[PDB]
Amino acid sequence: APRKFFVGGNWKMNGDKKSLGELIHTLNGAKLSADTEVVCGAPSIYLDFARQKLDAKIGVAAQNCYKVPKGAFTGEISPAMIKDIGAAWVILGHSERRHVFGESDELIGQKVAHALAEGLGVIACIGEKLDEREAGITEKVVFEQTKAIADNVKDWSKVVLAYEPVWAIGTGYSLTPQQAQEVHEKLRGWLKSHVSDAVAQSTRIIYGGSVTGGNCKELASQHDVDGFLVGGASLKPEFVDIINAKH
Amino acid sequence: APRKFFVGGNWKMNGDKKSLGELIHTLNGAKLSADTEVVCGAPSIYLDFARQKLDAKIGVAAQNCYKVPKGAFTGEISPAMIKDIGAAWVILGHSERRHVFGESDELIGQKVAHALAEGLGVIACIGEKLDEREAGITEKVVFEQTKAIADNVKDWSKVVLAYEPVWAIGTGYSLTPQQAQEVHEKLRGWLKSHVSDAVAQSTRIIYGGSVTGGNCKELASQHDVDGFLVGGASLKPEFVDIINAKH
Repeated sequence: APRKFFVGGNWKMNGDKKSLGELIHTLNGAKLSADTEVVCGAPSIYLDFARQKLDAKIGVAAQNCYKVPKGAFTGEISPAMIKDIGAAWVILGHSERRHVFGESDELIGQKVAHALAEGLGVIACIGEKLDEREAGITEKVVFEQTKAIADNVKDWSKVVLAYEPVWAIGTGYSLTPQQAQEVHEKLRGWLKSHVSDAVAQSTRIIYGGSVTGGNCKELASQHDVDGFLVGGASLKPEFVDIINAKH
Repeated sequence: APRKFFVGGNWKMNGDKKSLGELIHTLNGAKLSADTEVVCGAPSIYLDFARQKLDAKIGVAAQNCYKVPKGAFTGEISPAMIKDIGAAWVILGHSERRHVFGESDELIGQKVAHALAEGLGVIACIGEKLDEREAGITEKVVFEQTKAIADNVKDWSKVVLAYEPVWAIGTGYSLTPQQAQEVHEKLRGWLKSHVSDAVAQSTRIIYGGSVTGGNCKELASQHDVDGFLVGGASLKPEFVDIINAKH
């Protein structure tokens, strides 16, 4: 029953073979609680390298992929490829995809469906913009986004939901345990009414947005927060402390 | 003086380590004219592998990249990383990038400025849609696109221009020698007046769009056609014949 604590580190567009080699080496030797399910999202160009060097017990995620195994889509990679170099995860719908690169709710949905069908795990990301929180429609927005994802999920066994206030990524500012809980509580209440009780109880909803070693203990303490999507801090040694938020 | 024949093979979103390893092993063995400058665009996830396996004498290109070395751009790779695995080329502004992934003239122009500054070569792509060619405005559109590129090029020595009628990609239909020449002649003419005669006389303008082993001899024979950007045929054995289009 109990939802296994889940921490993904999203390196974004960072590192080279040597810098990432050192990051991975530290992580492999770090004292980590076995309690935590760790996944590292590597730049596409280093996915094969990352999977080779990381301990088999730490997962590897592509930071994005497309919705078909092959085709005339210059610049894109597919789940078939991600599988081919031994990774088992993809991050889809990240805020930067949606808002920097105009990836639509409808497209993220198609991508989720294909990724799951090909046997990847999906970290599906949702989140409201600052103007959206200003007008008071956070719930309305993340429900919308979650629905586009959920329409395309037959089986939640290999999905993790990452809630990430867009306005909290990379800025100095995270939500605070209570604010976070209010939205994670809502997303789970949504999976309750729109999917099933068993899915709401077993599906991990994780918070991202300026997570640090200094603020994670308190966030993880919240009942409906099952872990983190970690941006900046995933490049640093304190990623270890965030993996251990609960211990 | 004479502009060296350039043939790039854009594998698009295709292959795995085994299929791409076989394609590569054939190409390394094939009887190819030294005459020709060959570059293969591999999926980002296989760039390192591709460069390792391909003979040094054949170039490798990323099929896309972003416009800063590092940063919060989930899913992107930079010239820095492309360099870091030993590749020296990037394809920018591919039809699929502009019209499937919405990439603007201004962004492409930014990417070109950055890739060149970081010491990659660029295959910069331009091309008109079927509906734009119907309205008689092929000239206007490829000029528009080339200006966005040329505004951002201080040095043309490592740029190659690829003209690729969008509607001709992946369909059964290429332009025919005459229709292609009309455009290449015109694009050179634009470089002549907008940049210089020495840039116009030294810069390679290559054609893409359903180039096969069966039609390439005739296309390459045209005076202002300096090579090919090759899609589907690049996966096949007949890529060799296209590299050999002049002999």
